[PDB]
Formats: sequence, structure tokens, C-alpha cells
Amino acid sequence: ITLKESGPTLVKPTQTLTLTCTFSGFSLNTSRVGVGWIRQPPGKALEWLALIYWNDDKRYSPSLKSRLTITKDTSNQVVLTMTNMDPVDTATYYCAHRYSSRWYWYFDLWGRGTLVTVSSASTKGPSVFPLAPSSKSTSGGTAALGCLVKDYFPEPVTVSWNSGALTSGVHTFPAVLQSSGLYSLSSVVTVPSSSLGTQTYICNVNHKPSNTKVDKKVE
Amino acid sequence: IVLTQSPGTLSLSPGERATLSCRASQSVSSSYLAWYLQKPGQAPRLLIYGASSRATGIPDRFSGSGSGTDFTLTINRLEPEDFAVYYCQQYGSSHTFGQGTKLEIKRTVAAPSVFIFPPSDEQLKSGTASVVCLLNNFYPREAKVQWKVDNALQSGNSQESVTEQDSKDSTYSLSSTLTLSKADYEKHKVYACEVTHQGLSSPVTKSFNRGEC
Amino acid sequence: VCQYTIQSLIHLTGEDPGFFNVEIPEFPFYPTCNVCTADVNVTINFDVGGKKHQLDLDFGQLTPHTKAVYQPRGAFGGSENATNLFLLELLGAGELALTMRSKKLPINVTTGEEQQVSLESVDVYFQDVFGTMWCHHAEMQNPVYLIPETVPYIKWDNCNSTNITAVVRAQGLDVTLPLSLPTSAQDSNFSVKTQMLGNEIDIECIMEDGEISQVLPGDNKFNITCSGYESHVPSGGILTSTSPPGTGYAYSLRLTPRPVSRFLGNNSILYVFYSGNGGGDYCIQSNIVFSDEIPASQDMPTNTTDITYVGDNATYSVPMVTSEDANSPNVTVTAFWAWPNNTETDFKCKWTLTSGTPSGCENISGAFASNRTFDITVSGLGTAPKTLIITRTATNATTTTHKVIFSKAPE
Ligand SMILES: *[C@@H]1O[C@H](CO)[C@@H](O[C@@H]2O[C@H](CO)[C@@H](O)[C@H](O)[C@H]2NC(C)=O)[C@H](O)[C@H]1NC(C)=O
Ligand SMILES: *[C@@H]1O[C@H](CO)[C@@H](O)[C@H](O)[C@H]1NC(C)=O
Repeated sequence: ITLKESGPTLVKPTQTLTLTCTFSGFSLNTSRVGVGWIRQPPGKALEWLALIYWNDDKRYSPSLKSRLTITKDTSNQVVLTMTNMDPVDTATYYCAHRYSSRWYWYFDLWGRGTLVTVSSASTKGPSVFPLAPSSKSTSGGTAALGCLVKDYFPEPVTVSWNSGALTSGVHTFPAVLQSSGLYSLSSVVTVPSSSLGTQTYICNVNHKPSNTKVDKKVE
Repeated sequence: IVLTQSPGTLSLSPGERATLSCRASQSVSSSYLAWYLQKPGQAPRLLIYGASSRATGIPDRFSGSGSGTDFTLTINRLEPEDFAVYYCQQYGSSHTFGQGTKLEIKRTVAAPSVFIFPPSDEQLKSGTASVVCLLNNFYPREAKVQWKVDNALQSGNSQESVTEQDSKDSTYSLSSTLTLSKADYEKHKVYACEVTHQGLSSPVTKSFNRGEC
Repeated sequence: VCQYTIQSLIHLTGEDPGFFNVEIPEFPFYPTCNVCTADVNVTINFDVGGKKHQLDLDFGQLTPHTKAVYQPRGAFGGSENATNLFLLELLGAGELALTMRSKKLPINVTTGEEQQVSLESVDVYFQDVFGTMWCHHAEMQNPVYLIPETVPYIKWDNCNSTNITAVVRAQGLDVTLPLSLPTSAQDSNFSVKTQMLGNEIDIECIMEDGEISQVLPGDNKFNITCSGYESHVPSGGILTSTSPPGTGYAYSLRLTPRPVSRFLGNNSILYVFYSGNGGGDYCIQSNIVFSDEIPASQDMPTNTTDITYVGDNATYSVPMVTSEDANSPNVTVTAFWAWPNNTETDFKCKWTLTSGTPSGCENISGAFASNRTFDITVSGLGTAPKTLIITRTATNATTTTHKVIFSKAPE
């Protein structure tokens, strides 16, 4: 069983938000199953949003019933809707699965979730730059190298090293907001000092909301 | 319609036992509560029902308890795999979650592996320069970085970021970023990163000279 | 409206076996009063897809001394033969219970709304013998959606059939069965499970506290849970070790689950799955039979007392209730002589805070005092002992009833 989220990861203030959950491994036209959405504003607690059942009844968070609707589209799709947005709504949004029909109940399965940014801003993409494994970066018979990613508004940024071949020793730092209003970060990894340029080290940076995707080498 | 958990970011040595309380204002029908686990970079995993019933694949190594105004969770034989964020969720009424508890390995103290990366040539073509100082792997979160230029101490502009503790290795990592204009970058030669840490006898400082390769 | 109201919280556990079941202990049932003609409405609130809808039920007169289970006299908003979807059964010690079938639709709703019917709360209105309107409110802290379906009967025909018939009485089953095991004189990770089947109903029960890996010689008690609406009195089970062919080693087992109702039918069957070193692997079944016994304890538990003084000027300092609200928003006290004769006359002895002694009911009198204890005064006592029945209640109190024998003076 699996679930996937889908929707616009940036919405303007007071605009409307629309998120779609696509799933496989169960049918909702058949009985006993229920689907719902939960969100977590980064750092803050989880907040339940909405829930829908096989019998098509829908129950929402009491304080947010004023702004929410959740619907059913295909044999394997559920659509959430949210209105009158405020930037405090900025949060990671999940859709989950339940196997019971006991009204209020736990959640059995979870989608990996998708982030929603809420702020009036342009969908600026990143500008990648390397961080050289220079002589000064030598220590303990090893060296480190990394790629700077800077000046992108919409938060979702993904990074991989050597086209996904390299996993161990990699660190992908959380992004920070610069005074310019654009986020920036850097991802790094370590290598044996013998491996200086024996293999071309590549950081593959993908920024889907801007469609910008960059591959970068460094000395 | 409310939940309240134990302190945040509990740090324990592996092999010990966990103790998480999930107190509540109104007594749920005690048969109805669940515990959850999430690790940043992933999505929440299900753990328990009714504070005792264990989900699929979970071993005996976990045990909750309690009823009504108090529910409790424990983890036995703590493993580095386990150290992540934990929540408690109530059903039997309107869905509500606790505000969360976090877990940290109390790794045997290790020192920060200091590095420093100068601003790269392509970055300079923009008219700005970002100098990056790195603390690669270490346990103690209480690390401080001070940025000195020609032995002159900067302020404010230096930004800092911290990776979440590695589950396998218990290794932290930090990034300290100093951003200034290309013009301000040319005004000085010696760029240094001063590190103060519990795992360091006295503060370290690693530096480079502008242009020297 | 209601003169005394009691809140309660309904506790589902597991899947719905096919009926809702509610226990109401607080209502009064006087001792020695065989003319106790109580009258009852029942109201249920259903939330169907977010639309608040109701279902009132009438149960009319009660004759606790003569009849136990009552079908509704009528209903409002029900489906075909709706009254035949409910039952109210007495249980003894002033307790009663309510049952509703949940695999069939109680009320009428348009096509599409059937799947969405759910229960929010229930009210039980209870006119007393003395006319006082008692009330009960039960809230489904977590509602449940009803699922109409004509579920089949399932027979585990390959199961060993012992002949000790399971007698269901007062909704509380209690049966003890023998066991023949392949030794296992000590722990063999024993686990047990039980299932009861008949007339669309399926009650499945499980062990609490894990499974048996800690046997002791002699008796072995263990807790159990049944898929349903667990009673405030717990279910349970106890194993006994052995006695003083083919290495058969004897054991005996006792059980008592009591969210069990007559909707199973007189034909239903019980199934018991147990196991040694193997959800249960070794099976035993037994036919279910429902007793037509009238509960012989409906008389409310009595603080039995004996009193004696001179002449006919006898008194009794009647204490407060158990767990009284001391400020006592509203209070009621009523009494009558044992084994009364006439409903209209013998049941006029009531008092409250504001209302002094009203018409009717001679031979008795009393009032409250700065002591706050009710010093009662009686007269006209005969030449031989007589017994008096007394009941007291205050808001958010638990009802208290006293049995007072006014024994005449000795020689
Ligand atoms: C149970 O409900 C019924 C119906 O609502 C009530 O019976 C009515 O009582 C009045 C007197 O108060 C009679 O005049 C009516 O004729 C009765 N209705 C019918 C249809 O006959 C009854 O009082 C209720 N009992 C309680 C204890 O609430
Ligand atoms: C139970 O009774 C049946 C007949 O009704 C009989 O065949 C069977 O042997 C009996 N079993 C036991 C264990 O007494």
C-alpha cells in the first residue's frame, strides 16, 4: 500500500490551496477505509485537517471547518481544498489512510508529504556554486567538498551526489533565509585524501518548482 | 481535545530506557490512544494503539501505558536507530496530537572536525562572496563559531545551520556561512574561523589568506 | 424537565458485534414494592451524514416483580417492524440494560444516507412510582457508523462438541468446561480465544495482559476482552490445573463474559479456541441457551437497619447520601411501608427542600435541621414490628435507599 501527495507547493496569500492525494493498494468505493490530511508547520506540532470515509461522509477540524473541503475524484484520487490562506498556513501537508470505520480513529499509513509555502514572492530558482576542496580543506588524511545553493525563493530543494551513486558521508544542510528574502544552503561530503580528482565528483541539484536542475563539478 | 508531552530533546545513552509521558486535560476513553514516530527527512511511522497494542513489525522492545489524563511510553534497550521525534495522538474524540518529544544519542564526546571553504571564483563574478566554515562530525550540540577577518571579529552577518544527528553514527554537523559583498571581501586578507567547544580544550581557529591557493 | 439527570460515557471496544448495549445502574427499584409501576420513554440521537435526527421509544409500565425483558410499545421514525429492533432487560441490584440491533436500519432515510447513519447519544426517561421523572444520558464519546448487512451463520463443524450448555442469564454468561491436554503440565505458551455466533451476531473475545506463559499449579486467573460494549463489571476467565488414556492430562477452565444479549437467539453456538505449543489451535464448542429467569435481585441494595423506641413516637436520623453535594442544589426524600397495597395512596410520602409535607400519606412526618440530617418522625405504629422503605437523592448524588425495621419494644 502507498500514498502520494500532489499539488502546488507555493500559494499566494488569501488565495486558494488545492492538494491531491493519489494512492494504490486499496479501494475506497469499497468499505471500511478512510482518508484524511494532516499538516505540520515546521517545528510546531501536528494539526489534523480533514477526513473522508468510504461512505462519503466528511469531518473536518472544528476550527477550520470554515475554510476546508475534501472531495473524491477517481478510483484512486482524493482532493483537499483550502481557502483564505495566510502565511502562517505554511506547513508540510500529508495525506494518510485508515482501515477502520470507527468515526474518530488512528491513522494507519502515511504519505511522504509535500511542503506548501505561503508568501507573496516570485518563483526564483537557485544559483549553484562549488566549494573547493583546496589545500586548506585537508585534515586527518581526508578532504571535504561541497556545493553552495543560493538565491532561490520556493523552499523545496533536493540534492544528490554523483547522480545518486554516493550516499554515505554526505550531509545536506537545512536552508536559511537570507536578508535578501531568498534561501541558501550547502551540501558537503568527505573523501580519502588519496581520492583528489580520481573520480569527477558531481552534485546534482534539482529545484522542480522553478524547473531548474544543475549538475556541478569542483576541482 | 488537548495533549501535553514530556520535556523536549531527551538525550540518553544507548542501552538505557525511554520514558515519555503524554498528559491530557480530559480523560479519553483510555482504550483509544496511539503513539507515532517521525524522523526529519522522512514521514511519520505508526507505533502503538491504546498505549499497549503494538503495530506490525514492531518488537517487544516498546511499551506504553497509562489511562485518562496520563498516558506513558517507554522504549527498552535503546538503539541508535531509535533516536528521532515522537508524538502521541488521541482518538475517541476530535483528533489531536501532542506537541512532540525528540531523542538524542548521548555519544561519547567527540571533537568537531573543522574545515573551511573559500568563496569560489564563479561566486565572485556576481559581486558577492560567501565564506563557509564547517564542523563535520561531533556529538555535543553546544558549539560556537566566531568569524574573524584580519583578526577583526565580525558580527551578525555570519549565518549558521546544523544537520540533524546521524542515526547510525550519532554525528552532528554544522555550517557557518559568512556573506558579504565582493567589495567588502577585497578589503581584508586573512579570513579565520574560531571554534569554541566542549570537545575542544581551548577554542580552535583555522584560517586562510585571500588569493593564496 | 428532568428531576434528576445522570451523565455517562459509552465505551466501545473492538468491532461492533451486531448490537449496541448500555447499562444504567443509577435508576431506583424499591424493595418489597411489587406494585412499583415505573414508566419509561427512550430517546436516541442519530447523526446521519451530519444531520441531527432523533428516535423516540415508548416502553410503558414496568412490572419488575413479574417481567424482565420488554419490547417497545411503539416508536417514532422507525423502519419496518422497528420496535422489534430493541430490548430493555433488567439485571438486578437496581441495574438494567438496553440493547439495539445494529446490523439493520432503525430509522427511515433516503437512498444514499443508509451507510452514513451513526449514533451520537442516548437518553432514558424514567417516571418513578412516586411520579418523579428520572433521566439518564449516554454519550458516544466517539460515534460509530452503522453498516447494514445480513451476515450469515458460520459453523466450525470440525470442532469438538462438549455438552455443557452455556446458560446466559442477566446478560452475564458463566460456564466452566473440562479440558484434556497432551500433558503441558507447565507453560506451553497457552493462548485462548472465543467466538459466539447466531442470527447475524458475532461476538469474538481475546485475552488481556498478553498470553499464558506463567502457569501456576492450582487456579490461574486471567483477564479477557470481548468485541462489543464492555460492561462496567469486567469480563474474566480462570484456569484450574488438574485432577487428583493416551497421556491425556486433565484441565478445567471457567469463563464469564457479559456484554452478551438475547439477539444471538436460542439457537446460537459458542466456540472456544485454546492452544498449547502451537489465536488458538485446539477447539471446543458448546450450544448457547438463554434463560427465561426473572432477575431475583431487582430490589435496590438496602442499608438494612433495625430501630426501636417507646410507644409509637419513633424517629430515625436519616444520613446524607453517598458522595453528596453538600450545598445540595435540589433534593428529594420519599418513603413507604413494606409490601404496599394501593398505588395511589401508599406512595404520597415525598419531601424536598422547598416543599413541606404535602397531602396524603399519614403516619409519617419530618424535616431537615441545622444538623443537616433529616430527623424523621412517625406515629401510628402497631403492636408488632413493621418495616419502612426510604430513599434519598440530591443533584449529582448517587441514589441511597434504606430499609428500616421499626421493631417494637421488648418485654
Ligand atoms: C412515554 O411516551 C409517551 C408518548 O410520548 C407518553 O405517553 C403520553 O402520556 C400522556 C399523559 O402525559 C397521555 O395523555 C398520552 O396519550 C400518551 N401518549 C400516547 C401516544 O398515548 C408517556 O408519558 C411517556 N412516558 C415517560 C415516562 O416519559
Ligand atoms: C456430547 O454429546 C454428544 C451427543 O449429543 C455425544 O456424541 C458426544 O460424545 C458428547 N461429548 C462429550 C465430550 O460428552
